[PDB]
Amino acid sequence: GSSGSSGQDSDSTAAVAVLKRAVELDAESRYQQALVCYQEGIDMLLQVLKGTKESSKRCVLRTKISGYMDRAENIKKYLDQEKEDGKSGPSSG
Repeated sequence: GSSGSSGQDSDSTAAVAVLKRAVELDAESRYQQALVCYQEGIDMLLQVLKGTKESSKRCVLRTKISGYMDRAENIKKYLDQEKEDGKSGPSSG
């Protein structure tokens, strides 16, 4: 190929991007964003893996998905609590 961000497009691709972006957000402390992103990819990968006979790819994939699921969770689990933690509104929330 050639060093240049122009091409590269596919199904799982979107996941690669979404996933990538997620990481960033995660590093930006924007878990609320890195979460969905992470989920957006996982969901995408899931379908990818589902359609992956490769005994290897599956490993990697399954390793990526899950690897992106744990984080997402930890986040969500932290987001759900961070939500109510808000302790700021008209009444409850």
